Formats: sequence, C-alpha cells, structure tokens
Amino acid sequence: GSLARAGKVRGQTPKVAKQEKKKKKTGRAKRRMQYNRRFVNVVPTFGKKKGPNANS
Amino acid sequence: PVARSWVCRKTYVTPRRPFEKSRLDQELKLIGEYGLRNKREVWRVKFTLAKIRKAARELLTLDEKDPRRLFEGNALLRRLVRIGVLDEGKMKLDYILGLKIEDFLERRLQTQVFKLGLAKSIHHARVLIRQRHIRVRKQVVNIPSFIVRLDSQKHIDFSLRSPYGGGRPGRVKRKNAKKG
Amino acid sequence: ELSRVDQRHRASQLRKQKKEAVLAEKRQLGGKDGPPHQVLVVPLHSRISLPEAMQLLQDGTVHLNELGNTQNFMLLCPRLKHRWFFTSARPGDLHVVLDMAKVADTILFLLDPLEGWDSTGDYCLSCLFAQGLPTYTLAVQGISGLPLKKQIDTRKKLSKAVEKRFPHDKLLLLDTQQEAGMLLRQLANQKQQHLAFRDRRAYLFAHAVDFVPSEENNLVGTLKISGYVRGQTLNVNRLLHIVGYGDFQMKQIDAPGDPFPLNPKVLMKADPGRQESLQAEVIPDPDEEAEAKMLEKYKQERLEEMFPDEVDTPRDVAARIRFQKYRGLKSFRTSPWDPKENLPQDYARIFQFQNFTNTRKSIFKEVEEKEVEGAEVGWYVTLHVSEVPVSVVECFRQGTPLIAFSLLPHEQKMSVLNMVVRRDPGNTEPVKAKEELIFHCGFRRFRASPLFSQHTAADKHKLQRFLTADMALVATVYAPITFPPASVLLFKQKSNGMHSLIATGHLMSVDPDRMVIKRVVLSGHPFKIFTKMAVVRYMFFNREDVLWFKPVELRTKWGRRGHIKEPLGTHGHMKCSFDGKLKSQDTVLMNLYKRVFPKWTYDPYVPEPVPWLKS
Amino acid sequence: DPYEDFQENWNTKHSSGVTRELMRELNGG
RNA sequence: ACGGGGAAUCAGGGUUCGAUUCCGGAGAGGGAGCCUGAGAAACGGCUACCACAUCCAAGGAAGGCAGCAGGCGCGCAAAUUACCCACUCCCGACCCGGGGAGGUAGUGACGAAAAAUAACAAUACAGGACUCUUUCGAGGCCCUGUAAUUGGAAUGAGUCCACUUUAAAUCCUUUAACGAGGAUCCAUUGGAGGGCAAGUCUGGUGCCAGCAGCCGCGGUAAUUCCAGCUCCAAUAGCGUAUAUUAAAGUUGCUGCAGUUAAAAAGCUCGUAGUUGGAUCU
Repeated sequence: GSLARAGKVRGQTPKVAKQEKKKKKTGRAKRRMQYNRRFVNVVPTFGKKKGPNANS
Repeated sequence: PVARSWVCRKTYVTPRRPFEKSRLDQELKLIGEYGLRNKREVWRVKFTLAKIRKAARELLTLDEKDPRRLFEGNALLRRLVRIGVLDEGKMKLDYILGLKIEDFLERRLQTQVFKLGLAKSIHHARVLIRQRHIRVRKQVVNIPSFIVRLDSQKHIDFSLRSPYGGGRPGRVKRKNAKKG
Repeated sequence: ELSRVDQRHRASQLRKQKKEAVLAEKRQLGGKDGPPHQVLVVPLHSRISLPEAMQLLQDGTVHLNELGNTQNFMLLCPRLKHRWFFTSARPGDLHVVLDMAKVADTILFLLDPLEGWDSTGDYCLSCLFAQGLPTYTLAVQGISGLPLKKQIDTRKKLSKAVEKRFPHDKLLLLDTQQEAGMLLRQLANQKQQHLAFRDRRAYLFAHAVDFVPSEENNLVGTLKISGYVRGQTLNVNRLLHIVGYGDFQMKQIDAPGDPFPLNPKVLMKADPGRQESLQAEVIPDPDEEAEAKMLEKYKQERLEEMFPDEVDTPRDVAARIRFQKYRGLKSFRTSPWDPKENLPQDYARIFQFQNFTNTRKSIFKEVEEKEVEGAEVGWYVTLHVSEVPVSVVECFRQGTPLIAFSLLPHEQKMSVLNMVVRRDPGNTEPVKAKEELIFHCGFRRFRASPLFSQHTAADKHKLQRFLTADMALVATVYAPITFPPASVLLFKQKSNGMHSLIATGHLMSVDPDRMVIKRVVLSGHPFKIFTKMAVVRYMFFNREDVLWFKPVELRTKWGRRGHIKEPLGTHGHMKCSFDGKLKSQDTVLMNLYKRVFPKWTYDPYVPEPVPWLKS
Repeated sequence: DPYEDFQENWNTKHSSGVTRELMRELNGG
C-alpha cells in the first residue's frame, strides 16, 4: 500500500513537556513507603473500592 | 588449566506465578515488618527453609533405628537449636516441619539490634549496622542478614570507634564544633 | 547436499568463492607499486593544535612537500616497506576538508582527552558522514600527559561519549612514535571501505601545480598539474572537471619520473578532434524587513503543518480565471496523465535518454569489463590542460589543493536531476520550495533552485511547498548529469557567508519524466444539510463556475466522498450528493492539480565559505 | 455502581473491565 | 557425534545438553614415507607429492599460530602484540639456569554471592487509633503523610598522605585530612482491557498512524495507538530473539486414546516375538 503516511500521529501530536517533580524514593525506603500506604494506617473508609489509581 | 574454583550456587528461587495477589501482599507485610529491602530477601529465607523441610522430609522415610537418620538428623536439629530458631524441648524431627519464615527472620542481626533497644525502629537498625556502629563480641559486623547465634546474642554492642558507644564524634559534630 | 563429503566439499567451494572475491579489490590500494596511502588527518576539538602531533609521526624518511599553509607531506619507512601519504586539515572549514577527504583513502580523527569534540568539529563531522566516509580511525593525544591514575579513566570517560556518533571503535592514543608505530600498522591492516562513487571514475590529487599563461590580458592560460592517478585507466579523450572551477577539455598528458618512489618526459597520448566530445551543456539547434519575512516564515510554514493547502478562494476574479490552469484528478495515483502535454521552453534545452538503467549498465560495463588505451593507475602523470583562468593558481599557493577527475560519456550536458534529501535536524530554519541552496552532488559544487517533492513509487508526485524534518523529500533541479550513485549535501548562507548544513541524502534517477504536481485545495462550508444532500456556502461565488467544476470530484475532512449535483443559489451556493450523511462539524473541500517545472538558476560558481563557527 | 455497570456492559467492549470491577466489589478487603 | 566423569530441568517416572580447564582418544593445511631414540610414523624434526604462499640480483633460498599475544576473514556471536619465575610444579650435568606451563594485572552486566540510594526528633493537620464527655470537645498514649515545615546528630560513594598487600604494583582490608538538604552525590526497565499486579483520567488521531505473544483495539466520547499525570511489578537491574526443560496424562513404563471428536487391518490361517492352568514339607 501507500507508504506516504508513516509517523503521522507521532509527528502530529502536540508536544507537552514533562513536569518536574521530586526524586521519587529508592529501595528499602520505597518498600517502607508502599507498606505504609497499604497496610499500616489503612483507612476505615469506602471499602471494596480497593483500586488505587481510581479516577473518580 | 587454572587454579580457580567455579563452584557457585544461587541462593533464591522466584515464584512460578509472577502476578498473584496475597502472595504479593504477604511478602510485602514481611518486607515492612522486618525492614528488608526487596522481595529477594524474602525469597532467600524461603529458600533456606525449603532446603530444611526437604532434608527432614527425606529423613522421615528412614526408620527410627537408621544410621543415617540418627546421625544426620541429630545434626540438623543441632543447627536449628544453635541459631535459636527451634527450642531445646522440641528436638524431634517433626517440629522442623512446624517452622516458618518468621522464625528465621527474627534471628537476623537487624531485628536483634532493634529488639535489644540499640535502635528505635527496624529501619534505624539497618543504617546502624550498615554505618559500622554494631559489633558482635569484638568484631564490627557490617551485614544486616547476619544470623545471630544463641550464644552471640548476649554480646551485641556499639563498636568502640563509633560516636554512639566509643565517643570520638563524627563528621558533622566536629565541623559544628569548628564553627563554634 | 548429500552425505557428509559432498557437504564438506560444498562448504569448501563457497568458502573458496568468498575468500577469493574479497581479494579481487584489496590490491586497489597501497601496493608495492604504490599509489600512495593517502591519510587525511583532522583534529576535532580546537584545543588540539595540529602541528603538535604531526611532528611526532614524522620519523622513516620524511619528505616535506611544501604547500601554502598546512604541511602536507609523504612518509617512507621501509622496515615495513610501505608508502604512506599524509594530508592535514582543520575542523569546520568546509573548503579544505571536503575537497581532499573525498579522494582520500583514510581519515584519521584526533580526539581530545577531555571531551569528545567541540561544537565546530561536529559540523564538519556531519558533512563527512553524508559525503561518504572512507576508512576512519579514532585517535587521542593527551592521555599519558595526565597522571598515572587519571589516564585509565580518561579513555573510559570518553569512549561512551563518542558512541552517539561513533558506535564502536578502539582508541589508539598518540604520545610517542612507538605509540604511533602501532598506529601505522593499525592503519595498514583495516577493512577497506570502498567509496562507491570513485571506483568508476579516474581521479587525481594535486602534488605540485605549475602555470604559464597563453596570454596575460585575457587572464587565462594553461596549467601543469602534477599528481598520482588513483582511479581507473585515465583515458585521454574524456573531459576533466576541477571540483571548484567548472569543466573543460585538456590537450596533453605525459608521464614524468616518480619524484617519490618506494625503493630507488615521454609523450604517449595526444588529443585528436575526431574522438573528443564537444563542450556544450545545451542543444545548439533550438535587516528588520527580512525579520518581518522571518517571523512570517515561522508562521507561513506553520500554515502547512496544520492545514495541507488551505487557501482563500478569490472573491474578486472569477474561478475559471484564477484557477484556470489546474485540473481535478479522479484518483491521484491511478489517473492518466500525458507526460509531454505542455513542455516549457526550458525543456527544449535539456537532454533525454532512451532507457536510463540500460544505458547505465552499458556505460558501467565498459570501464570495468573493457580495457581502454588510457594510462593505468599507480603512475605519476602530469598534465597539460587547455584553457583554465589564472585564479586557480595563487589559491593553491594559499594552501588549498585542486582536484580533477575524468567524466563518463554524457556527463557534460543538461538534464533534470532528481535527488533524495533528508533535512538535517541541526538546523531549525524553514526553506521555501524555490530557494537558492548550495548543492554538493557527487564531487560537484553548484548553487541551484530545486523543487521539493514527495518520495513515492507512483508516477505523479505532490509538491511539498516547504521543508519538513521527518519525511524524506526529493529535490528536482536542472544540473549537469552525474551518473548514480552520488552523495548529496545541501547548504545555505545564514549570515557572513557561513554555510548552514540543512539537508543530506543521495541521488535518484536523473530524468525529466518525473511528474511533480502543485496542488491547490478549495475549501468550502456546508450550511444546510439534508438527507444525503448538502448546501455548500462559500466554496464558489459565481453561479456559472459550479458547472465548470462539476465533474471534479469532492471530498470532506471526515473521509466522505461526494460530487457537485446542481447549483441552487444565484450567489455561490450549490447542491451536492454524498455517500454518508454529512456531519455538522465538516468542511467539504475540493482538490485542484497542475504540473509544475523548476527554475533555470544554475550557476557553477560557489562562494568560498568562511571558517564555520557558532553565533 | 458495579452491579449496574456489569449488568449493562457485560456484552460490550468493556465486559472484562466491568467483571474485574464487580469481583473487586464482591470479594473485597 | 570425540567418548566418559558430569550439566539443566524434575513430585515419582522422565527429557535434553555434555566443543569447554579432570581421565581417555585423535590431529597439527590434505594424504604418504622415514631418521634419531627407551619411547614419535614427531610436524615449534626431515623427505616427497597436492594446495596456498614469502624473498630473489631469475641462478636459487626458505615455509606451517587447532601454543601466548596480536591481525585479516567469517559471522548473531567472544579480551592485552602487558608484567614475572615470587607461587604450583616440570626439564637439565643442576641447592644456582630455563619455562607465554603456570602465576599477576588489563578488558569483561557470561554468570554467581553480599549489598547504598537515607535515618531520627519537635511542631501542625479540618489525618487515623486508644480513655472520658449523650455529643460538641477534651491528651506527648500509639501510628501515618502530595508538610519542595524546621532542626542537628550518623555516614559512605568519591578526593586523597601513610601503612599493609606483592616478585614489583594494583584491588580489597586499616588509618590521616576534606567529603550530603531539592542529602541535583535525582534508579532504571517494562507495563495499566483480560489472561496478569495496576486509571472506562485528561489532550491528540479518527479502521489512519499504529498497538496487540493470544483474544482483540482504532470508522469523532479509544479503559488498548501518540503523549501528560497517576498507579503497578521486579529493582542495579530489566526487556527482546532463538535453543531446550517443565507445564505435556498434548508421546502416556508409571500414565493417554481408537462407536459418533484423529483412529480397529475385509476376513481367516500362520513362523519369530510376547504371554501361558492345578500340583512336590
């Protein structure tokens, strides 16, 4: 077929730049952070919505 | 021809199913409870338990008056009493099968520094071992997964060159004394 | 294969087949007979002064053949019994690099220990990669001049910062001549990259240029150019192109004694008039205002990357007058088109081919499979040319060398060259479809005015009015015929004569039969929609031209095909049947097409660029 | 409501996602 | 296809790899013949022939890296033309000489082991939990952070004298001195429809570009493409391709199937094979 469209959407996309945030965490302190998020001080709250990264 | 030894051995096994909830959950609870770094430190202590269960499960098919079971089975329980995982009255070969991961993880040097009160958190023990502040009977130990034997539990202290036990202050206190 | 011995035999033939074919071109370079081993050396980082290193590699026996500014000498060390030849150039200078790194066999890069290269060396590095790289070797100068610990890091802190240009190569350092003694061996035993251009034409390098004019008042005379022949068998009845001063015919060759033999005057050919081809390119018988242009060229370019050809329809002049010349195609690829319907008067001034590939394979066979009576390679042949002006002489006394090479038959006339370009992302400036650009198309140098086009396999080709950064485009211009393949470079003077490299690429087929098509898109708007009918405001304004453009098919921006059915307004409205139901968001628009031809702005003169720096 | 979104969209392209979400609601922790 | 010792995987049975450092065989470009010697059909010995190929003054002369380095070629595919006999041992007339055997460095994310990238405290929260108040709300009692809030205390990575190591060096170990607040001395590789952990959030494209192992996604509201944010998994490592093993009771001895899903020979006789009834203190 016609090869003329190649990289159409890759070059058509509006170029948004990545926003600067802090250095994340690494290693044992990251595992401590995600253990503290999920297990100790889990929220007595709207259960069965146990879908972190729930949009709305 | 060389005078080298190529005899090595892997110390962990990865699970058969990679994305399994409540395997992930249980190992994350064991990572957070004992201050470990990654999953591979649980998969390592799961592997030395699976070697001990398997060798006892082999020794349970030979009869009670076997030579090999009486020798090698009494030498298996002796190590498990020696590192403090088993007790002394439970030295039949069938309280080996009632051991768990947590019995083996309570004997690391990290949790013992936390248990004796030389730290104030399980992550404070990792740094205090790793910064070379912790010695066992004379010797500075720099490794957190150093399984503390039963006789070496009474001698865990603060490493006579350190600012915590010894007394010559560190890098930071002396510079603030220079700026005094 | 069959049975273990006719498999071991079958491997031995194909091993012998490959192992003998790799040897049939190894003796093309640097034998005992010895066309000399030309090694061009350039430093990248401007901290590296070039007289620092060349003195160290001077001594077997050194023969300083003096030039204008740079010392371009020859070397003989007969403990390994080879004849090296060393030329040297400077980073960023487009003139003195590109003219003798094109006939060179080996390029020797000199990298700095600290960084990889400065900004200006990266410029001439980009042109050399696109010109066709010969055998290349990295080298560094100041490694052991660092402390005894800080040198095992400096090769290691460098050699990953080279790989985004140079993916893998070891780095031979230069501190001693016992370090350089391991360089000339590494230089000697390489894999010879074969430049596919030069192994069909007979070229030469200037060792000593001598001149005496015929007359002094007309400022033109005859040269005594001397140097080794390094190409094919140099025929006497072929033409001769100096790379910077046009094409002409010579009158006498003669082979003097070799001034530099490895281990230590006769006239043989003369030019007749019966075989010599005639020199004629054509057939004889018939500041802020430019910134105001700059800010709109950051905008009129950007009317092309969001709108394809959204023009304004003419409100004053009738539609059969403004867009008279165009036509509408039912299908852009499967339509008929007469390729010679409207020939311009410039196309009566160019030369045609009966079949370009089959006349290429017959002119490719005769240089290789047929032996001509010309002088064979490896010799030292000086040369008398007929009529070259005096301006080529004193610039050689400034230091630049003059390169002359023979031409194939039918390489002096005019035709329509098509050539694939890719826009170099080192430049960010927009280029119109009919600009003036410096072309380096296979040892030639000329200014031109091309036609940018799209790279498809169908016969028609749609004009791209500007230069894009990702699609590979085709330039199309009148130029002298160069047989493919040929490496292309494209430059543009930004300011102070600094040549900005904007496009690299290679050569397509030279032919006038390539249909480049200029489009124009007529945009309208449907404002009363019905069940499979539509009333289109604003596309036309008169009533009568709707019947003119009625057979021209319609399209929408949402993929719907359609056509004009009737007009209904005395003003510019119309009824149009369609295939889907039109949406309220749509914009129906039609395509008009016509042929386009490039301009004849050919000039063989190029201004000599300045030392290329930054701003 | 995962019940309704499952009972409606069990047939559509989003069936696997709404079954995932319904098991998340029913099983729960 | 060099063979073994062995290696990978594995419930039990199995399957596949084993050129490769130990033992045994063979061979020094391809065949062949010898000399010497206790031992060789020896190639870092010789003589021929076939194949390549070096010098040459054209009469002649000399070759054999599947030794260590290094080069070319081949290819998806593999390191330094380095130092030393100090170690382990071997040869010799020998306590003394020699050894690219071997040792030591260099290159090396083949692979395997340990293991940093932060810890702590005081505040405040329209955070949680424990005692009271019917409830508002009362507390150093225990925890948590989208606090780029404050605060000193701890330390390596580096930079670097010295010792130590070694044949001599390096490296690690040991010690001076400097060495952390966006502790910018920033952790990456794949993914977020289901298999399968984790967003029908926002912008763009509109069966296009492309994604997708499989099912499928994309035709103007894309949970799947191109991106931004957020989240997930492993983590100094993680994707991809191919070989192979398990999954495979989809090769089945353990342990499969054969009416209709793939499949019982048209029927019978028959030698080899395989299998054969009770019975002896």
